[PDB]
Amino acid sequence: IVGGSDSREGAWPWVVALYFDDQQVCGASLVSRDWLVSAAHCVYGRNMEPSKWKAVLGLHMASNLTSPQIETRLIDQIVINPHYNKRRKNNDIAMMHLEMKVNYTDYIQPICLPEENQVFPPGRICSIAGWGALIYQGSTADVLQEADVPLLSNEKCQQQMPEYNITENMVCAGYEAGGVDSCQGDSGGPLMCQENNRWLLAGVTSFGYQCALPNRPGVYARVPRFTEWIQSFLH
Amino acid sequence: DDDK
Amino acid sequence: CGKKLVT
Ligand SMILES: [Zn+2]
Ligand SMILES: [Zn+2]
Repeated sequence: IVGGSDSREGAWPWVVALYFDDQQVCGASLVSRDWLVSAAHCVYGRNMEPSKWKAVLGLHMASNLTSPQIETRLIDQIVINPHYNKRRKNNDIAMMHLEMKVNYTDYIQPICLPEENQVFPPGRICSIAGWGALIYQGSTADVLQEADVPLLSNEKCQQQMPEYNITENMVCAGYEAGGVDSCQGDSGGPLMCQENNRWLLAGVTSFGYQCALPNRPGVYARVPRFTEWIQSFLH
Repeated sequence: DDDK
Repeated sequence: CGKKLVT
């Protein structure tokens, strides 16, 4: 997360860290006691041996796994979205099952899933969170980073991202002048919008031209467009 | 790549 | 669901 600030313990109880061979590489969001929604390019080409993935919940400081509110789970199964296209960076989303259930605490909670036709209009301010790079090609964070970003219209995003095909399964966010954006190491992490006291999973950090650059919004997988596929796994 |  | 629980 670039241009963000250090979040405190419990701020985002649904945000989870993912480790591949004990190496933190992506974020994901808890949506039940058993499943996590993350990005497909996180597990692409390394999804056949699921126990090689670790999900760390209730985490705060990446340099501190000793906190008593943390819980670790091995990944039982990884279900990449059937239409993921690495070349097109389209449908960058994936389900991950925790071998063992987690126990909901004040530091571990599921994020609400948006309605299928939940509208996220431009100007709408939302939040991104992750332990990724603090600047492009820079070092990742320790304290979980958080940031607020305004959503764009796909029309406007396609505009600033001519080198890509902004599909209806994507949603973008970011400032015209740049400064705040999701970066490497944040993929799989959420893009959340509070809808009346409740936080909804709007997007899934997917891709974008570098990070925090002006008129170069971060692209996310538009969750409302996958809300049914996701809820089918629920249990 | 550009992927995050 | 979607609620922060820390003061
Ligand atoms: Zn439908
Ligand atoms: Zn289950």
